[PDB]
Amino acid sequence: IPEWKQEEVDAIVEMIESRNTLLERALDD
Amino acid sequence: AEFDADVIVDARDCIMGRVASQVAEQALDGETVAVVNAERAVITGREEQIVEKYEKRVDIGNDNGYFYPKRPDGIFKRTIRGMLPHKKQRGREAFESVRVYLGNPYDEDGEVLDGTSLDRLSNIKFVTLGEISETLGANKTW
Amino acid sequence: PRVELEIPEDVDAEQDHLDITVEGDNGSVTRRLWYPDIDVSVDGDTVVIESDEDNAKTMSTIGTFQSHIENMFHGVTEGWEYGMEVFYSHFPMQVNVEGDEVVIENFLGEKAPRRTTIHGDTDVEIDGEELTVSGPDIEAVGQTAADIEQLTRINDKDVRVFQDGVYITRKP
Amino acid sequence: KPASMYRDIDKPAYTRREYITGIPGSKIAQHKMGRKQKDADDYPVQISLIVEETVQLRHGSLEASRLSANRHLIKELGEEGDYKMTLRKFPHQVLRENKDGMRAAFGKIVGTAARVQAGEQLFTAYCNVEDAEHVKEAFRRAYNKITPSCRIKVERGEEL
RNA sequence: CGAGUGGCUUGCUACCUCGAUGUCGGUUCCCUCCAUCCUGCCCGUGCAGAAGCGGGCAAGGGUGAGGUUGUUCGCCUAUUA
RNA sequence: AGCCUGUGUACCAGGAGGGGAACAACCCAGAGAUAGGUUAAGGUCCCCAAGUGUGGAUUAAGUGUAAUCCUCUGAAGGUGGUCUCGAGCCCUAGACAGCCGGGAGGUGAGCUUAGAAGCAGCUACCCUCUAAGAAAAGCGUAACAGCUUACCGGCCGAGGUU
Ligand SMILES: CC(=O)NC[C@H]1CN(c2ccc(N3CCOCC3)c(F)c2)C(=O)O1
Ligand SMILES: [Cl-]
Ligand SMILES: [Cl-]
Ligand SMILES: [Cl-]
Ligand SMILES: [Cl-]
Ligand SMILES: [Cl-]
Ligand SMILES: [K+]
Ligand SMILES: [Mg+2]
Ligand SMILES: [Mg+2]
Ligand SMILES: [Mg+2]
Ligand SMILES: [Mg+2]
Ligand SMILES: [Mg+2]
Ligand SMILES: [Mg+2]
Ligand SMILES: [Mg+2]
Ligand code: NA
Ligand code: NA
Ligand code: NA
Ligand code: NA
Ligand code: NA
Ligand code: NA
Ligand code: NA
Ligand code: NA
Ligand code: NA
Ligand SMILES: [Sr+2]
Ligand SMILES: [Sr+2]
Ligand SMILES: [Sr+2]
Ligand SMILES: [Sr+2]
Ligand SMILES: [Sr+2]
Ligand SMILES: [Sr+2]
Ligand SMILES: [Sr+2]
Ligand SMILES: [Sr+2]
Ligand SMILES: [Sr+2]
Ligand SMILES: [Sr+2]
Ligand SMILES: [Sr+2]
Ligand SMILES: [Sr+2]
Repeated sequence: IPEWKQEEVDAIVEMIESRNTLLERALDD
Repeated sequence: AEFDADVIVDARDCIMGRVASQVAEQALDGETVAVVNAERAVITGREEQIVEKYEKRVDIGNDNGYFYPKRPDGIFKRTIRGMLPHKKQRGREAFESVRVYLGNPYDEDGEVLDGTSLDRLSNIKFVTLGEISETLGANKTW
Repeated sequence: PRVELEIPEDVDAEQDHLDITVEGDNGSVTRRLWYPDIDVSVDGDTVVIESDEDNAKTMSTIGTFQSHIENMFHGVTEGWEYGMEVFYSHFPMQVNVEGDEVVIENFLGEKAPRRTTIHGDTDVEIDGEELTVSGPDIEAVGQTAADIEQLTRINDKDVRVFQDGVYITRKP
Repeated sequence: KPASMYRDIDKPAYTRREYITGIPGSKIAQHKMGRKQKDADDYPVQISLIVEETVQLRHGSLEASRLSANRHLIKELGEEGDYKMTLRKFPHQVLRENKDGMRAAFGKIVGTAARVQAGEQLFTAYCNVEDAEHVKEAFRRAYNKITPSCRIKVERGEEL
């Protein structure tokens, strides 16, 4: 439940809106 | 040369001490025993400390004398004598009706006494009588 | 514990009793893998190392049996090679293969030739100031190389000044 | 003289100064070290060296251990480091030596020692969570200069 | 400062022996121990080399002749691995 | 001290027999003769009467197979030899390790100093780009270079670490 990983999955989804697991995470959103 | 053995034991891969204890018990019961393949009998432990003990016995001595055997032949038979009152009539009789051999001079194949077998697959720390004799300096006549 | 090693298509591994033999295009290697209650067997397309015990001492040998077998796989296909270099400061050292042993002459001026016998089917090919030890048995090759370097060992004098000798340059 | 000569409690308590004279002075320079103006409560960590066997420790040994311990604490935290260590025992027991055979053998006075029951704290330090390991090292050097084995026990301290 | 091993020194004890277990030193002759002085093989060096210094394995062999002194010990001399 | 000198008690002395290798006082035991039986201490692989007994675990040193003791040694200190139990933290949102790639600029910070550029000394230690990167944790240089720790990404795939 690392917070920085959670904040990253968000930041990533943010740039997707406008690590690889984290990218695949955001893509899953 | 020719030994009417009521029992022929196969020492191969068998714990010497355990075999000897039974062969003694039987010789005292009147059985004529012939231990076969002595060179292949085995004794557990760390080869290094085992050999130190047998080498020490070879070095002990004096004018009175402490003749200790080097061949697997005698090593084994002396092992048995230490389990017999060989200085008593009944004891010397038992002992003398027991003989150890290198290889197997008989036609039959000796039997394997219960509890005396060693599983090579589950054991690495053990040594062969033949190996000990070779270290002691014996002439590998087997 | 049980580990399964899928054998390379290039190779074929047979084993009877405590001896395992691996053959490939580069040759064959036979080893004895004997340890209390560790059974090694060839189950068709894979080699199996298993035991009912899981103590540290047993686990140690299992992992050891594994690398020994994989090394055999590698040895019979790609093979093993160590590269060595002969170096001298004043006296031209002469390294040569003669028979089944490598002979070194004129080491530090010595009149008597230093030599060492080669282990197994290890090939020691020398070219100029370069040597290449190779073969399928890593044990045999590894030693031969090492032996060659040990052959110029010096204890009497300061090694920092007298650095002549052959050294392993590349470990496989 | 070997400590084997006096490390055991095999004699009556002999401490009455009113009936004993010529008692040598103690070699223990200090019982309170570090910043002795500050309280022990002012520290997050409290570590004590505990003796594991009942014994007698001659003042010569207390000085050697204390010294070899505080010395380390000084070398690692400075001549004024923020720590404080205490040697809580004093050598009350008087020691003799019969230095003429076994005739009129009562020994002449030769020294002093402190009786320590197993489980007791000989020394106790108070430091900040930082220097917690420096004191453990100081004690390691300390129990090397006294007869019994010892447990280095961290009392007040859970930054572990 | 602390922990030990040995049983060569010395002390302590008084267990053995006072219807007797003859001294010290030496000599001669035999066996042994290792805590190794040399020799063999090693490691480190404030190891360039040479010669050293320190340490490890190791008891197979060797460890001698002389001046004072009854001396043991030790001091001294020339040889010596 | 198998020492000297007290005290209480049981023992030897003056106490057999059984056990303890042997052994005045340690264990069982206090004993008329003779006989049968059952135990005690102690023991049951052989010597030597009785188990090569059962369920389970540990030990690899022949440790050990030595109740007591002048008699049976083994200490302070040390041990990633091995087995067992507990606590905290990290981990399939990929941990620990390894290997591959990145380790960037303002800028060789300022100061001192001929010089100093992460790294002689002193002060400070800020912000950019970014998925990372110290005003530099350790080497290295005359000073640079060079070599790496921090820190990030990949490969891998299961426990790891205190
Ligand atoms: C002959 C004799 O008396 N035999 C009976 C005993 C005593 N003893 C003995 C005692 C003292 C001495 N000495 C030696 C030198 O210092 C003075 C006493 C001694 F030589 C010998 C010995 O061996 O056996
Ligand atoms: Cl003899
Ligand atoms: Cl007899
Ligand atoms: Cl084994
Ligand atoms: Cl009675
Ligand atoms: Cl033994
Ligand atoms: K006498
Ligand atoms: Mg007397
Ligand atoms: Mg030695
Ligand atoms: Mg030299
Ligand atoms: Mg000799
Ligand atoms: Mg009497
Ligand atoms: Mg019987
Ligand atoms: Mg023992
Ligand atoms: Na045995
Ligand atoms: Na003999
Ligand atoms: Na007197
Ligand atoms: Na001693
Ligand atoms: Na010798
Ligand atoms: Na002289
Ligand atoms: Na009585
Ligand atoms: Na008896
Ligand atoms: Na033993
Ligand atoms: Sr039987
Ligand atoms: Sr006392
Ligand atoms: Sr201690
Ligand atoms: Sr020795
Ligand atoms: Sr030498
Ligand atoms: Sr003398
Ligand atoms: Sr003198
Ligand atoms: Sr049994
Ligand atoms: Sr069992
Ligand atoms: Sr005795
Ligand atoms: Sr004891
Ligand atoms: Sr200890």
